Amino acid sequence: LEDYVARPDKISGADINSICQESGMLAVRENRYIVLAKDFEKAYKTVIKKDEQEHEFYK
Amino acid sequence: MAERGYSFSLTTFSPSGKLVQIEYALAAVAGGAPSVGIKAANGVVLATEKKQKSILYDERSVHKVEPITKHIGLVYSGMGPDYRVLVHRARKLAQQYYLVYQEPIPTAQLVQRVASVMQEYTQSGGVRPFGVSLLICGWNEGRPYLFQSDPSGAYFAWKATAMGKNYVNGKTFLEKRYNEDLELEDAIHTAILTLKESFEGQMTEDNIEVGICNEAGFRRLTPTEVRDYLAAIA
Amino acid sequence: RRSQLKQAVAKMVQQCCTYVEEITDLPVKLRLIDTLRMVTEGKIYVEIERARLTKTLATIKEQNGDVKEAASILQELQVETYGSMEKKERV
Amino acid sequence: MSRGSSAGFDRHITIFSPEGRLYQVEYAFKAINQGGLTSVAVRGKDCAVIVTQKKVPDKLLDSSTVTHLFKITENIGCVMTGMTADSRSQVQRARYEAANWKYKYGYEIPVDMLCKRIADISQVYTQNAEMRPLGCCMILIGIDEEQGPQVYKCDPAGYYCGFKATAAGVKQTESTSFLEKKVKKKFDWTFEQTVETAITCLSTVLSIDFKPSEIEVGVVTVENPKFRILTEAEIDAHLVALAERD
Amino acid sequence: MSSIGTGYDLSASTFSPDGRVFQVEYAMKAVENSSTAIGIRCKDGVVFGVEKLVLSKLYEEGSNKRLFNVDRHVGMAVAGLLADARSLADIAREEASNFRSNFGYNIPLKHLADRVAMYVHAYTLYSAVRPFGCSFMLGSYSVNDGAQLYMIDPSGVSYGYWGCAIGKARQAAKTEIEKLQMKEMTCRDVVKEVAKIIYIVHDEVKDKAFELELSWVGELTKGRHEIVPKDVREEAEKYAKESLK
Amino acid sequence: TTIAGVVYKDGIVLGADTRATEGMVVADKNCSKIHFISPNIYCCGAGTAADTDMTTQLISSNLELHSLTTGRLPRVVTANRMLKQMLFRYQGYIGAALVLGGVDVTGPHLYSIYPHGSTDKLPYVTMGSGSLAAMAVFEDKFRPDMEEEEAKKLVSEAIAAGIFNDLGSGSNIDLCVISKSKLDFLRPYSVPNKKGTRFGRYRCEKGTTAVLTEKVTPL
Amino acid sequence: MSRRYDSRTTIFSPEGRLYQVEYAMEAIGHAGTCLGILANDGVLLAAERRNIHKLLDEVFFSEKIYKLNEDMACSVAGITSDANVLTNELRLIAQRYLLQYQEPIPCEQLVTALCDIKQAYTQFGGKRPFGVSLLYIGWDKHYGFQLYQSDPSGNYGGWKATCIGNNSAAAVSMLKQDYKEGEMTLKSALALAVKVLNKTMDVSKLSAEKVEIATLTRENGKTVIRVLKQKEVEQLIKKHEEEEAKAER
Amino acid sequence: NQYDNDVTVWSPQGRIHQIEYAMEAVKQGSATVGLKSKTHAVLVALKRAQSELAAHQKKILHVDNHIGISIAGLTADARLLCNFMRQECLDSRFVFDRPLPVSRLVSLIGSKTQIPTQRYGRRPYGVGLLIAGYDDMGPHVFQTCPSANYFDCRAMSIGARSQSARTYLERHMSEFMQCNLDELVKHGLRALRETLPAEQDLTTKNVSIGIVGKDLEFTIYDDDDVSPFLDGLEERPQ
Amino acid sequence: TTIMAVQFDGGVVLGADSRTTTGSYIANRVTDKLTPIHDHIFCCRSGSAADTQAVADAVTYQLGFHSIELNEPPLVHTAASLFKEMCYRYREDLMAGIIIAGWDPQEGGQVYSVPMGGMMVRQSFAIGGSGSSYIYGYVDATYREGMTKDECLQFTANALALAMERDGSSGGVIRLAAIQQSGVERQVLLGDQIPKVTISTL
Repeated sequence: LEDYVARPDKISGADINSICQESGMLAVRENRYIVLAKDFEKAYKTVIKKDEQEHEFYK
Repeated sequence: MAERGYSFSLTTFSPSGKLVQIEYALAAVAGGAPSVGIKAANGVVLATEKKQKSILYDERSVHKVEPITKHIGLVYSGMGPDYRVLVHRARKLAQQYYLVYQEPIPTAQLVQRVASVMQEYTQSGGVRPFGVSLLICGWNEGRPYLFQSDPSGAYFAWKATAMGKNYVNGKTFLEKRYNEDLELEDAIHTAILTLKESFEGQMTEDNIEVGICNEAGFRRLTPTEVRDYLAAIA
Repeated sequence: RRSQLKQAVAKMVQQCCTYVEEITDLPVKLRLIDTLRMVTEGKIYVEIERARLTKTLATIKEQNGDVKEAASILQELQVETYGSMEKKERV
Repeated sequence: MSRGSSAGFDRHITIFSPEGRLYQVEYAFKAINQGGLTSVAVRGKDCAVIVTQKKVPDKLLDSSTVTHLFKITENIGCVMTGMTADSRSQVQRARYEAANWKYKYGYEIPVDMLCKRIADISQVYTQNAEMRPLGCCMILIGIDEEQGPQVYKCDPAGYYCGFKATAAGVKQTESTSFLEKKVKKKFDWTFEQTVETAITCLSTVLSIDFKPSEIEVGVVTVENPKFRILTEAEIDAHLVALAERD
Repeated sequence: MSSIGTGYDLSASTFSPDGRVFQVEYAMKAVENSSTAIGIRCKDGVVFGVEKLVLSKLYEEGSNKRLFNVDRHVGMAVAGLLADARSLADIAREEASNFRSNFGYNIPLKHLADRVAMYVHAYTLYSAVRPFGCSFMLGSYSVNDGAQLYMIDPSGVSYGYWGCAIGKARQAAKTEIEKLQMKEMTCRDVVKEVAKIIYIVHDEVKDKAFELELSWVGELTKGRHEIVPKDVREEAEKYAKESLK
Repeated sequence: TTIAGVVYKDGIVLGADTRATEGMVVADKNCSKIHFISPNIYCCGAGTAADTDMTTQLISSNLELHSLTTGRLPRVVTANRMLKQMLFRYQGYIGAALVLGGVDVTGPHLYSIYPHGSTDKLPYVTMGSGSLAAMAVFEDKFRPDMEEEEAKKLVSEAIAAGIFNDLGSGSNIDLCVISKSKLDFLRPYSVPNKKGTRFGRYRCEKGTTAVLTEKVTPL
Repeated sequence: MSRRYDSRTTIFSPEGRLYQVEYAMEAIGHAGTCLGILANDGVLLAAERRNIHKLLDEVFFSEKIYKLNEDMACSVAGITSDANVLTNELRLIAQRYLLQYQEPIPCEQLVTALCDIKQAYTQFGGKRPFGVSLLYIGWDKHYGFQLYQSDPSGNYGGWKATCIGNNSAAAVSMLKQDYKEGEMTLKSALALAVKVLNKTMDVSKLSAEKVEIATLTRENGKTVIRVLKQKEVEQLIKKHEEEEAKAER
Repeated sequence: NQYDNDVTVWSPQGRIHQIEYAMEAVKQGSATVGLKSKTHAVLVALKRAQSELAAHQKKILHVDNHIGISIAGLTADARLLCNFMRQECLDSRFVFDRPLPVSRLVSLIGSKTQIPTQRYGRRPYGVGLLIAGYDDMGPHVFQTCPSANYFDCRAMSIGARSQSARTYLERHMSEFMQCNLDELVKHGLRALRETLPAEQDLTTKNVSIGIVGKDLEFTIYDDDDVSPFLDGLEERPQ
Repeated sequence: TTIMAVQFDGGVVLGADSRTTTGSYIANRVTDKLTPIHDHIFCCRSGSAADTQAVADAVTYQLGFHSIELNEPPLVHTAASLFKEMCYRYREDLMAGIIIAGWDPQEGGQVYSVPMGGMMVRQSFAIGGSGSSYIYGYVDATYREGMTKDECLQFTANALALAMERDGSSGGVIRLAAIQQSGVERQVLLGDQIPKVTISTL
């Protein structure tokens, strides 16, 4: 559980069903029977989204 | 050769005691970094979010805890470039006081002078006022002090206030909580706990940055030290 | 060193693979697992070609003590790649 | 992101949004994306490496300002990342400010101070829309005199802080996370490795790769604090080693 | 290329949402309509060639010029909107002259190329002035640094060049410079080679007949920018007609 | 008023002077500090007219503070050199401030001597005022090649003893100022060998020359 | 573009007057109130701070009433931000006139000079006029004790008791009702000052932290300008309880 | 509309619409012919008047006794450039003491008239100058536009349907250098009528003549001092 | 006013100079540099008076600083010497200082330029200058031959500096000599603490 919070620097609530849908997309290719930690972390990495705070934006 | 473009007033009065465009600037500091400041009554301690959320941070001098002078430190929330000018300006102001008085600039005075430029940028066309709010510390009059200067240029006097993410909620928790008569070591422990409440995610020592002002003088705490305080308290 | 893009490195690996199974029996078994690993990387056409290679390891390994190992590798692969592979290959 | 709502005359002016965004600055990020330049920067203890792509439209070139590696002072060196027009104007401004520092300071300037002067100047651009901010991004590399090698990055706005390793260009965020794994894995910092780790990262994120001639690496070694461009030969030495490295 | 005539060019300090101003994109488009002006760097100098528009047999050298001497050793070949090209020549002439007063030597082109490119970018920044509407080449022979050729676009990029051409067909002319090795050439052979390319590249849709005017800053003009000597001009003229055929 | 001298062990600076601050050539104060702290690790010994020394030192004091705080890297003598250089050249003479600047800079240890004009030169021991010679003569005896911190302290107390005897405006205490990378000692007293004191006898006349007739007490 | 907007700052509007000048008065309404009252031997200023917060440290004890000079005092009614600039201009003008004059600065003279700057911006420069009305209290020999009121419109007024800031119409009448022409002495006037502040605020409950009270009382040979410490104001807050009865009776 | 009054909106050809309007302003203005020889320069300009009880306004303006100018377009816009041309030529004469070349002077004028074309919210000027000068090389007639673009011609004519005048000029181009001061005017007259309808020829009081050289000092012929230069003309060459 | 000299090899220069920076009658410092920071790649040979050299040395640092970055790292000798001409132009006869500038620019080969205290800038073979070079004028000239070779330059140059401090009444102990290449500026110290004397008269 701890890791799932760590990986993305931006995520919102609506985005958790999206990353779950993304992990599941990669996972079906492998043709598995379980959902690995491997699938989640890749899922966070692609469409992680811009670090808006540093450039300008929110901050 | 020459530049024009935008030189008519961009700022219109709203009935609220503030203009529209400044009100929007205060939301900018809210989406800014968490920074907490509590006056311990035997020095002031100020703590700020070290990160800009890339989580590769390697600080040795590139801090957002900066000594202006002997006993003044600044930690901020909001914009980076807007802050750098205030730091450069602050040293020139402190020294301006240092030449005349042979003591650097009190908290109250430094605030009056920084505040006048921030308003300048509002009223004028083709400029925008800062997106920065300051937690200013100092030891003057024989007492530690802590002031808040907002991005408008207005000042609110605080013994404890919080900025950054959940700032509004931050001020009410401090207003009730705030402590005094604190030993130096305790000052750090209270300050870190308050920082835990504002700031989310991981804290280690390359995520948060702490600076203390006391009698000996303002300095900025080494990354090893911050870690020992953080662990200690619940 | 890098992925080198999936298509670019893959063409090269795929050609050597096809030749390795054919020529020889015993030295082939040790060369073929290593050549087989490299081709695994894509999710592209490479899956179809990797699977033929696997049948060869399985019979050759049975001759040796590698028999226990041989099942695990093919068994997992059928799961992994159901494929666009032909029926002759699938049975 | 936000495109902002107006209540002033915010639409073509940099003045506030309810996000806190400045319109001209956000437009400055799109200027990075125009150039096509992306940089990966790595800090060590042997050296600070900046490695970035060199633009070729045609093979009739002289390399003196085709180059995106610039000497901003003899010891400390930098790259401009983004649109090349905005880069040249910024480099120009900075050098006059750098020379001013030379008259005042009298010597080789610390990396922390060099980034801070550019940051104050770029505060003038960021507050104005009279003159739009320059939509380039600078990563200064160099050995700060007592601390060691440093990699600092300024945005078009001018936001700067220290990092273990930094990236700039078409997309900061994607490049950083790739670099973060390289940082976790923390390699033995000597000359061959720090250059090589920088070079491997820039190639993985693009997935196009390159030859040594196609990139320009600039290092500040403990060996010579002078800011040095490796050139075709010296980069090549790393590349051949890198192939043998796994 | 992006630009729309409504929005994000209704002030010359308005930054476009694409990262490149519409006005700079418009400035490049004008260069694209104009005639071809070429300048190729040699080992012993630089040879310019710019086609001088003739609309009447009443015209002398003064009409429809595109060769300026920014210094008196440095040349400027421009293409695009002539009105802004001549004004930037005048400010540039001043900028070179002040440099010579202070510095006191044949100016190195590498310094000019940075200062001018930044000045061209300044006009995109500012409201009281709009971007320059030409792309131009700066070319010199000196002993301080040799032959130097730089081109600056109206964007305010400076890049270094062996041989560039700007016109109605910028890419075809540059491939043609690539084929030939100027490494094998001295400044004398280059004059022939510039001369042909101008005739082929240029498409009449606005000319009616042009005169090719070329300038040397080379060996037989001694590190000062003079118009082509007569022998060189005639060698150059024959080859250009021969290349057509 | 201000006669300053410095010595080098093989490090950076122990700067010495005898104390006394004067209102013209009349003592304002018997002995109070006149080797000065700038913000927190740069010290300046002074000679000539003390006055120009103080104000130039104070602007420079501003400018080095800007560089220290961002870098967290030693106070920059060269910076301080340049500012003084710049001010004195425009006029070609504007006040006389003869200054012994000394701080260990981020890279090498750097010692400066600024005269009345401009300079840009870099020595390692300088003694200032018209009594530079008196201070140098203690060092030339005591210090052959290489010296230590304690040893450098003993030359420094001796250079300060010489100026006290040579010009009576300098008097009493020998002040020793240790200036380093991060240790900056200012302690008035380092040697009491004399002292300016009040009388043990008392005579003053009360009301036999006093004249009064009205009083009020305003705030 | 810039040619397709309106804000009618230097340009006159259909009204015959600029938008920017009229709008500034609205901003002043919802910001803390400042009143000046006349006494027989002094003048005083009482103000509500812009801080509605429950916790103040008192870093600067001038957050509304700033004492410019040893002869003068001011209040701020409006935004604290525009005040900051104005406060710095006032410390210079007030002392400059005094260097020359050697006589306590006339309350009228100060305001007309200041009002000229307020109007200068709205008319030209393309800047908006300051969102702050400053309430000046001072003493000169040739008018006596004075109170003058400053606007963003460049309007000045000679008053004896006036209030500007929040709910001003009520406030000036309330000062007139309790305090007639030349009626009330300095001590009793300080009480009156707090009584109107309790009633009129942006946000209720009057406390030491929310109020700052300043006295101009002529001492023995000098005119003394002091801002009262929190402790003294508190003695006036109980005095203000007593005063409510007294107005009615 | 308002995107055509903006000096910051351009066509896809890369032409600012405000510069385009500014060239036409010349063309609605009256026709002027400017010719050169190798001893003289002649400016022939077409006049106008408000009433029959009035004399016609000189369109030939006096700068110096070696250089002279003729205007076509707006007089008020003209007068700002005129104050600029007089200031530069007189400067040249005090400092350098060379009887200023035409060729140097027009290029600087080109710089100034270019400034409003770059400015936002400022209109280009829209007057056409044929500047006649005599330096030690010989005479030159340079024509400067409402843009930078300036011409070195033997003969030029600018104004309404000016292309037609150039044709007469081109047929007699060589002759101009041999011809006399008197003839150069007569060849000017014959060009000037081509611009106007063929229903009309010139008259004595609509012709202004401005003669330039340093074999003669500058002269302006008005409405009745025009006659000696006028005689010898051909009615509408087609 | 200590001597300044730069003698021509033909690819690098060797300069040689004597030390003492003086506070009038009394010598203030004889533990100083004669080739302080003028840039980071460039050398000038300095002596004279502390102020006359300094004003010029800094302006050239600031201009040189712009020159070096834009051109690509090495500056031009001829550019650098003109900047010094400007300072001298105002202070014509006021400052007696004359600076001896010696370099290797990207202009070509080795060049030695003499910037005068008048405002004059010239490229020549080798000159030695100061206010005291009307004093060691013979001694330089005998050493100076057509193409004086480097090994020869070390003995000749040092000697000229030695001749100066012994004879000089504006000279002083230790010749500090400076050899300049495209690598940076390099100073060496030839002692005179230890007894070296240009042989006494009877």
